[PDB]
Amino acid sequence: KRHRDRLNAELDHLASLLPFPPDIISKLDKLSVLRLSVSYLRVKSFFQVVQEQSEGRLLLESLNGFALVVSAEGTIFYASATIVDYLGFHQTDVMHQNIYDYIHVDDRQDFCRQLHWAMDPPQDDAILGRLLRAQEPTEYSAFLTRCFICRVRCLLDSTSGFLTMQFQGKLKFLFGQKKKAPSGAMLPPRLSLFCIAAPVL
Amino acid sequence: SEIERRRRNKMTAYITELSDMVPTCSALARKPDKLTILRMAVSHMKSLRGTGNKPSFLTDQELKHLILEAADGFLFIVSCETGRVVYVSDSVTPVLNQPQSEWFGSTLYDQVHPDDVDKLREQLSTSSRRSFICRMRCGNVVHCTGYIKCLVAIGRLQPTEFISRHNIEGIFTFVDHRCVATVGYQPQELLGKNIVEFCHPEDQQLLRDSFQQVVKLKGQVLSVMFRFRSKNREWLWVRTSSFTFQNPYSDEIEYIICTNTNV
Repeated sequence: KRHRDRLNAELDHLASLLPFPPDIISKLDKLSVLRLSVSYLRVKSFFQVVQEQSEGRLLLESLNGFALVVSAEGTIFYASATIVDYLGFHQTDVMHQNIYDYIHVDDRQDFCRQLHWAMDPPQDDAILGRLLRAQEPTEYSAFLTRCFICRVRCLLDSTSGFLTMQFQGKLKFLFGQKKKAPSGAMLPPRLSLFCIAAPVL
Repeated sequence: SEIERRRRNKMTAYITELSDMVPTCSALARKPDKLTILRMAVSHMKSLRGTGNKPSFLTDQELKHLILEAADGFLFIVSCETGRVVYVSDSVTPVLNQPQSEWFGSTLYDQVHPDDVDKLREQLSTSSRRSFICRMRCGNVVHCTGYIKCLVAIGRLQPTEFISRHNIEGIFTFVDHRCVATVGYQPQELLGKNIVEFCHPEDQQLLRDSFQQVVKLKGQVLSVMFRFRSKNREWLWVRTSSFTFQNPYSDEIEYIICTNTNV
């Protein structure tokens, strides 16, 4: 009714506050407006917690590859704008999506393995406590480096439709995500892969 | 139809996430409906993006943080005719132990030798991206990628380390595929074998003692250095770091996790 109009007006509000040019915003539907809104708040919450614990553009352009952050559950918490130069997917297509949808089926299991602290994903909170308490390069930093090759869905490839990429980075705690238990208590932050994704030539 | 519940649900799930991320919204006693969650999301989002002007997901310093969390390096800028050491990042000092002021208006040769530096002499000319590997540095690896517009390049660190897991005796129960490049073996050639079987005779007591001590450290890390027999039959110096943990699923006794680095 008029309520459906009230809901849609707030979605329009949200869309107009998204940090992208009007030509990108106008192409988004209501579902992406929400996805990207959530995406934006999650990233700002992370940096707020990092701020509490106390170029750039040229460095981004210098890399042969794009910056990528994947959460413990395989969510694309951040992808830099240059992702489009490698895969044809825009930053807005990818943000807060499931990483496994963009990974070749036969590599998905490996990629999942790379996200786990011991490369042993279940098919645990106590040891992450030590890793968390160790921070604020800790004792455990040598166990959390990651360098692997994976096939990534690529709209710029006309053969397999996949680009073979090397993912190089570290597992770091993704703060400020405000996950909560059934009881209501705030869950501790989980490890996410902070990496550069570069094509193997 | 009513055929598309999946988009209807996704919206609802996103609305719930907005409720979690909007500070005052989660703290409310009365569980707010969709409209009021959205309105609070608007206010908070408006507050975050600020009073204009141009839209950007991350600010420049935030982007910098993400790159330097993932990679380990620094930005350096030079010219073809002159030196010219134009600009260097503040995160140059942690990458290679040498202070900030030493690059400002100083010689380019000082940290790159020995002794050529003949490759870079013609790399400067336009003939256009120009990526390369360079000699830096022993005081007291820099694979630098960049583009010409005068060069603008990062100075950054392939695998030299691998993870493994072991039972209490030292038997490989899991091997990270980075072992191939580092010690020459496929995971299958190490699984089932004891790590001590790849340890040089003179290092065996040291290695056994280290595994007895790591158990007593109860989750704290100990490093040890020893000679590991690679696939090509050469002895390779390796630093292993190791700690135990109580594995749930098996309740199984202490589980050794190791990272193995060729120095």
